[PDB]
Amino acid sequence: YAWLIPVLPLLGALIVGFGLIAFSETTSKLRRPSAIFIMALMAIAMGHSLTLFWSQVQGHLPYTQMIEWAAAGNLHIAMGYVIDPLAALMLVIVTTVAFLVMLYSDGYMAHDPGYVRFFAYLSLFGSSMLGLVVSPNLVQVYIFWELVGMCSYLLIGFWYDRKSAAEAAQKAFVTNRVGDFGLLLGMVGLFWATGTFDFAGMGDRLTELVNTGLLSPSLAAILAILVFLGPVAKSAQFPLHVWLPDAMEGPTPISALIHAATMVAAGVFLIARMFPVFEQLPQVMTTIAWTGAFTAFMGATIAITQNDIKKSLAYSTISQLGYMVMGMGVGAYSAGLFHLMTHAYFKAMLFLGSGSVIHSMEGVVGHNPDLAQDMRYMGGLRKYMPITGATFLVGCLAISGVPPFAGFWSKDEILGAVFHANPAMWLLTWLTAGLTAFYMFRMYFMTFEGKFRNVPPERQEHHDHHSHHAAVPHESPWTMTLPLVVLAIPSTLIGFVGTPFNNLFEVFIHELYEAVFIKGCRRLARQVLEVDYNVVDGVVNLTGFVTMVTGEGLKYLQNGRAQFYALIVLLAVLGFVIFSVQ
Amino acid sequence: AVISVKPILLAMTPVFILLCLFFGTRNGFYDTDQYHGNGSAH
Amino acid sequence: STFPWLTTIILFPIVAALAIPFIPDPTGKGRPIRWYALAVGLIDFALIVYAFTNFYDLNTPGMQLWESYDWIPEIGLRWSVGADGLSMPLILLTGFITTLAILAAWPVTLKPRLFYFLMLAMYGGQIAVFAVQDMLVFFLAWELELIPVYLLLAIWGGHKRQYAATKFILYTAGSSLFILVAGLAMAFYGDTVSFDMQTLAAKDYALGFQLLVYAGFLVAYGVKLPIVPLHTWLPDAHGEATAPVHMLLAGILLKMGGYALIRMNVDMLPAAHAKFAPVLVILGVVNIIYAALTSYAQRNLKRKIAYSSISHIGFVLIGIASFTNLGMSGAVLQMVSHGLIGASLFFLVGATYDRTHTLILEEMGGVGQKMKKIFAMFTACSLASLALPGMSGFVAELMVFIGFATSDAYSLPFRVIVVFLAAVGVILTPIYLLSMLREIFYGPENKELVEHEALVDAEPREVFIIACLLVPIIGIGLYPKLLTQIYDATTGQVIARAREVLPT
Repeated sequence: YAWLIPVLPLLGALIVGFGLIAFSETTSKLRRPSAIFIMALMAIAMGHSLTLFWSQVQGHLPYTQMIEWAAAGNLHIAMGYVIDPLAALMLVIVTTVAFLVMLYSDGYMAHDPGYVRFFAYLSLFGSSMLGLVVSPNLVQVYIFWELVGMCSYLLIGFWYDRKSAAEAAQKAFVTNRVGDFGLLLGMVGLFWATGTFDFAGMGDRLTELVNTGLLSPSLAAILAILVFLGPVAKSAQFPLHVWLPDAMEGPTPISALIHAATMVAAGVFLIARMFPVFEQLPQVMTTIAWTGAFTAFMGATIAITQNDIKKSLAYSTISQLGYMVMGMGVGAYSAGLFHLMTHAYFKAMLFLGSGSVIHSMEGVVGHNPDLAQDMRYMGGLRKYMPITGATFLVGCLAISGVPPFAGFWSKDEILGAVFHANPAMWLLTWLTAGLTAFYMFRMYFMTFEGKFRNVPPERQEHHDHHSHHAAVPHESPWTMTLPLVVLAIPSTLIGFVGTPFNNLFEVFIHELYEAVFIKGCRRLARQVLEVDYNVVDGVVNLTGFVTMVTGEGLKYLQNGRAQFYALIVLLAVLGFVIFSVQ
Repeated sequence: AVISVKPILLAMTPVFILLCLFFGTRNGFYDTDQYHGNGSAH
Repeated sequence: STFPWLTTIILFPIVAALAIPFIPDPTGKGRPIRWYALAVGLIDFALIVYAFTNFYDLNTPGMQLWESYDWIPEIGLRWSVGADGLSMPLILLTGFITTLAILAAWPVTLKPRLFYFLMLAMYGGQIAVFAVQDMLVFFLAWELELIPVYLLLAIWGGHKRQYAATKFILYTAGSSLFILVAGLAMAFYGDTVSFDMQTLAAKDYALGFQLLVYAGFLVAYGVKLPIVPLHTWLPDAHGEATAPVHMLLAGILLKMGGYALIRMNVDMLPAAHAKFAPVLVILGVVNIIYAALTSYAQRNLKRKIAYSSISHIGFVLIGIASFTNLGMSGAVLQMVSHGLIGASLFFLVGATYDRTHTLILEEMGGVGQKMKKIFAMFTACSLASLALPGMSGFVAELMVFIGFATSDAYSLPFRVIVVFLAAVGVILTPIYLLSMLREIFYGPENKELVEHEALVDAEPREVFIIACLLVPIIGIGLYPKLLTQIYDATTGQVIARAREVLPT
C-alpha cells in the first residue's frame, strides 16, 4: 500500500479542486477546513513515509511492485513504484517540506482571497513530486516531470491578475519543456537501444551494446547528454537563465516550494537514480564536469551583482546546485549523499526564514516592492524582532561549516571526492567556493542589522488586522514554532546520520538564447502563416476563378439571334462527319 | 489482470444520462443578459 | 444478439429528427425542441453503451455487431454495418460528444427547428461512417454530412460565414468523389463485383493499381483529416463556426479521415502503403511543425485553436505509417484524445466569445479576473493539449514516439530526423497555447468594458460539459488500457496484415 502516498495529496487536490469549480459559494466560505484537510493527508503521507524510511534501512530493503501501463505486440510499458533507500530517503526530503510550506503559507495567507486554490496547488504539487521519487522507469519520471512543471507554472502564475507573474509563469513552463524535450528524446533513444525502461534492466542492457559495438559510444554520448538536458534547463543556466529570476515574482513560499525542493528532487535525484547510465561513458562525465562547474560559476558571479535578496538567494540555488552536479561529475556520490537530504533541511530553513524577512516588513505586496522585498533599503531584523530572525542565524552560518554544527561535513567531502577523482580541475571551483561562503555571510549582515528606514516589525498576517506599513511592535506567527520545532532538530538528527563517508545514512542510504529563439521562432511563424496556404489558395485563385470566368466566357455563346444557333447546329453536322470518317 | 472498460462504462452511463437531463435546468447567462441574442456566433 | 443494433443507432437520430418539425409549443424561442434533441440524443448514446456492454464481446477481430442486409442487388450494394475495434471507439466517441454537442447548443435560438434537425441528422450520419462495411454506403455516409454541416456553418457562424461554408462544401464534395472513384476501382478489379469492405480487403491488387487507389484515397482523406497541403478549408470553416458545430467538426469529422486511413489504406492497400509510408510521416511531421507555427502567428482565438487541431492530427499520420502495434495504438488513441480535447477547447472558445464578443485577443486581456470558472476550465483543457501526462494527450503522443523509433521498417537516420522533428511540437505547443492563455485571462489591464463584454458569468451547465469531457481525458491518461483493450484485437490484425508486405 506504499502507492497511497502519491495519490493521497492528489486525492486532496481532486476533492478540494472540484469544490471550487462546482461549489464556489461554499468552498470559499470553508477556507479553514479545506486548508487543514490536505495538511492532514500530507501528515498522513509522512506517517506512511517515515516508517517507509526508518523501518526500511536496517531491515527489509528491496521492493519493486509494478503495474502494466500500455501494451502492444512485444512492447509493454509498466508503471509502479519501488521502495529503495535512494527512493525512501527522497520521500522525507520532500514530504516533510511539503508539510512545512503548507504550514508556513497558512500563516502567511490569511487575508488572501484565493486562499483555497493555493493549497489545492500544493496538494497536486506535492503529489507530483512524491510520484517521481518512487518511480522505477524513465517513463514514470516523465509522467511527473511535467506534472511538477505544471504546478510550477501554476504557482508562479498564482496571482493571475499580475502581468509580471503572467509572462514569468509561461516561460518557466517552456524552459521546463525544453528540458522535457530532451528527456522525451532521452527515453526513446534509450528504448530504441536497450528495449527496457527500468534502470535494473538498463544497468546491464546499456553497457552490453557499448563495449561490444552494436551502437557507437559517441551515439550514446549525446543520448545520456539528452537526458541531462532535463536538469540543466530546469535550473536557469546559459541555455536559458530565465527560470530562477521568476522564482520571486509570485507568492513568497514558492522559493521554498519550487526553488528548494524541485532542483534537489528532480535535478539531483534523476542524475543519482541514473547511476548505470552516466558511469559507463567517459564522454558524458566530462560534460557533467564541464556544465556542472560553470553553473557554480554562473550562479555565483551573478549573485554578488545583485541589489536584492530575492534573486540573489535564488541565484544561490543555481550555484549550490553547481556543487551537486560535481557530486555525480566526480563519480563519488557519497559527497552528494550528505547534501542530498540537507539541501532542504537547514537550507530550506533559511528559505522559509528569508521569506519571513520580506513578509513581516510592510504587509501585502503591491506588485514587487510594496511589502519591502528589496535589499540595500532597510535593516535591523536582528536588533529587535521575533524568533523568525533567529533561524536567520543558525540557518545561515552552518553552510560554510562549523565544527560543532552540521554542514562542516557537507563542504569537505565534495572537495575530498574531486581530490581523489580529478585534482587538475579543482582550482576553477575553489576560486568560487572560497567566495560563495563570503557573500552568503553578506546575506546575513545586509538583512539582519543594517541601515533602517522604518519600523518593519510585524504584519506578515501575524499581528492584528489593518497594519499596512504600520508595525511598531513584533508578533510571532502561531505557525512558526512548529516549523522551528520539526526541521531544526531534523537538521541535527540528519547531521549525524549520513554526515561522513562512514555514517548511518551514508551506507544504509548509499543566457538570452531562448529570447533569441522565441523572437526567432516568431520570425518564421509569420512567414510560414501565408506561405504554403497561398500556393494552394493560389489554386483557389486559379481553379475557383477559372471555373466562373469560363461560365462567364461561355455565356456569350448564347447571344440570341437564332441564325447563329443554326450555324452551330449545322457546323456540328459538318463537324461530326469529319469526326467519324477520319 | 486488467480493469475492463465494460463494468465501468456501464456503471457511469446512467450517472451520465441523468446528469445531462438535470444540468440542462441549472443554467445562467443564456436567458437574462444574452447580448448574443437569438444567434450563436453573431 | 438478433436485434439490429448498429442499424438502429444509425437510423434513430435520423428518424427522430423527422418529428422535429412537428414539435408543439413554439413559445418564442425553441425550448421543448431543444429538450427533444437531448432526449433522442441521450437515449441513442444509451444504445451505443447497451450494444457495447452486452453484445460487443471484445478481444476478438472482425465485426461484432454485424448486420448485412440487402438494398440493391442489381448494383451489389448492401446495408452492411459492423463494428470492430477501429470503429467501436469512434462510434462510442460519436455518441458521447454529440450528446454534449446538443447540450452545448442551448443558446442557439436563431432557427432552433432547423438547427437540432441538422445536428441529429449529423448524429446518425457520423455514426454511419464508422459503422458501414460497404463502399457505396460509405461514400453515402461520407457525403451524408455535407449539407447538414454547410447549413450549420452558413447560418450559425461568425462573419465570413458564407465564404467558409462554400469553401468547405467544395473541398468536401470535390474530394468525396475520389472515394467513389477508388471504391469503384477496387470493386471492379478482377472478376468479383463485391462492394463489401471485408471482401475488398482480401482481394489481391497489383502494386501499380494500388498506387493509384492510394493516391485516390489520400486526396479524399487528406482533406478531412487535414494533411497539410490540403488543409486550407479547415481554418476558414472552423474560424467561422459556433461551439456545438465545432465539436462535431473537430471532435468527429476530422477522425473520419483518420479512421478511413486505417481501413482503406492499410487493410485493403498494404503493398502501396509500404511504398507510401515515408511520404506520410514527412507529411505528418510538417503537419505538426506548420500548424504550431501558424497557431502562434494568429490573432483570432477561434482560428488559433483551429490551427491547433491540425497539429495534433499529425501524430495520427505518423502513427499509422510506422508499422508497429504501439504506433497504430497511438494513432487510434490520438483520434480519441484529440476528439475529446478539441471538443473541450472549442466549447470554451465559444463560451468566451459569448461573453467578450471580440475573438481578437488583442482586444481582450484580463478576462479571467471577471470570469473565474471559465478560466479554471480553459487551462485544464489547454494543458490537456500540451501532451501533459496524467491526460490522454501525452500517452497518445508517447506511443507514437516510442512506436515509431522501434520499428523494423525504416532506417536509423530516417527515424532520428523524424522523432527529433516531431518532438519540436512538444516545445511548440506550450508556445501558442500558454501565450493565448496569457493574452486573454492573465492580465490586470482589462478591455473597454463598454461596447462589448459588458457582462461576465459562468453557467453550471457549461461547467458540466467540460467536466464530462475531462473524465475520459484524464481517465485514459491515467490508464490507457481502458481504451487499448478495444484496439489490440483489431490493430494486432491490421499491422500483421501490413507486416506481410514490409520486406520491400
